Amino acid sequence: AFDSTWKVDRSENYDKFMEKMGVNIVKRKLAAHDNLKLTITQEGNKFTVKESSAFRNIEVVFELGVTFNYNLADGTELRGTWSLEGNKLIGKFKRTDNGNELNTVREIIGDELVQTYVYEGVEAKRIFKKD
Ligand SMILES: CN(C)c1cccc2c(S(=O)(=O)NCCCCCCCCCCC(=O)O)cccc12
Ligand SMILES: [Mg+2]
Repeated sequence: AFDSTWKVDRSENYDKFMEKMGVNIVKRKLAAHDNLKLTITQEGNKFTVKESSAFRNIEVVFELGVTFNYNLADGTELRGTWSLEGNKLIGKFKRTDNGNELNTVREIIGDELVQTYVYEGVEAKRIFKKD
């Protein structure tokens, strides 16, 4: 369902989201153009996600509901879990620097992967299409 290669198509309020997350105006400008590709593979509860962008090419492996660490592109550490809630992946992370929650949701709406992000009151969306 999520299992596919997804290339970002458009985003909503992502600049304010990034600015709230502490991203400087130079990397925000770049990020508007990051060309984020997610390649998601699922086996039962074990997921592999290859994130490719104009910043980096990494692979993140996680299990549903097993807390893991993930470094953002500026080296900010997140600690948290992904879960399945009905049809959605639910991400509950905290930054380990200030403990503030970064909550996120992946859902398929039609043929788009829609990822919502919420951080300190600011909500953004990134929408992906199949490659
Ligand atoms: C290169 N630099 C400096 C950056 C560019 C653009 C955005 C950046 C964000 S951000 O917070 O605004 N956007 C990224 C948020 C990702 C949060 C998702 C957490 C879920 C972990 C994903 C693991 C997986 O793929 O399953 C944070 C830190 C650095 C950023
Ligand atoms: Mg992401």
